[PDB]
Amino acid sequence: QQVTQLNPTQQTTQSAFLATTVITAQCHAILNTQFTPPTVKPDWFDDLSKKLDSAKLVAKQWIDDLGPQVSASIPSSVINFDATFQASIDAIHELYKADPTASGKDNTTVQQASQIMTALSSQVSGIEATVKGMNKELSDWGVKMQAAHDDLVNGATNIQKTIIDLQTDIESMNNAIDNNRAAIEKLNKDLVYAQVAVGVGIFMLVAGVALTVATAGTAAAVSGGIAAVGAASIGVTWGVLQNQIDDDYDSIAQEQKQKAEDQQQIIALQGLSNASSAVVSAIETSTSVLSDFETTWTVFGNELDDVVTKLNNGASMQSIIMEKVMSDAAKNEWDDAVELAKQLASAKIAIETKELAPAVK
Repeated sequence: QQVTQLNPTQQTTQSAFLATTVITAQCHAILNTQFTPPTVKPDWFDDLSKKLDSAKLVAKQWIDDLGPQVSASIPSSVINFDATFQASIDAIHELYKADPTASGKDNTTVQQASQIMTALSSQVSGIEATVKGMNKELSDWGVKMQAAHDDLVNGATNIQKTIIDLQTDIESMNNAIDNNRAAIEKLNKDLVYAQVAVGVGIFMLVAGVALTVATAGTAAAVSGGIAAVGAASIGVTWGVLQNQIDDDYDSIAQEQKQKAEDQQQIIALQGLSNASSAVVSAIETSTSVLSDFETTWTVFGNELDDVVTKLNNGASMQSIIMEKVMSDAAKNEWDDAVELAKQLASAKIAIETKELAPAVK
């Protein structure tokens, strides 16, 4: 008993699409990261806030501009190829039916089949180049995000050096943050690499997580951001997220209550870069699965080129009809991949946002 596994083309399409969806979710988590000055605003506050603003700026470039383009391009590459693929395979099968044993470069059936496959391979190479280009746009955006993340991390680290006597409290806080980062990363990565069709009902849960007693918008408050993508068929819930933050942060909540509120804020400052560390991780996953998706097209084009080479070397149409790219199994797999791509392209991704706080005990 296993839910029918995704075929290879379905798999790379869905994983690449979902990974880019995780980037979007983590960009929303950056937008839900916040902190409020203490009653007496320290001299470092404005410049650190500027670094958070810079990370938010880059996050919005993805949400508003690049993200919708990259995410749509993945299923569209499959969908928009279908018409010429169907017409080409149908034309080859008619050529074969009319003369199944036709062979030789001088044979008109061979010449027409070869031209059909050559044109199809050219189209595949164009799609391959589009996917490669989308990975480049992602990479260039990721360089900007990484720079904003690094400066926010460095800025918080520098402020944390300046308040002596809190270095043990800071290490405790950071250990809890690291544990929570890994748990949320796993929720998202398990979805990206799911081997079952995700279907229509994709959603993202985005939260600010209180890292101080002071709640969002009150003096000296800090909220880190987290986000998780889910789907109705496969699962993350608000209760899962709450239970995870309670497990990772419960002791830290008790430690923070022992400190003055301005100190609590300083102890929590690495939390400002939680969400951007999650984005950086999501970029790494997306780059890898987008390369896998590019490879799907490279392999496809090489299979088409191999049939052209065989025809050029005198193979009969009957010999070609037995090649994998010409098989009914391959055609049904392609049809299933088109159906899944249409589902992903039409999916309306719901977003739910909440401000959470770890439970004390």
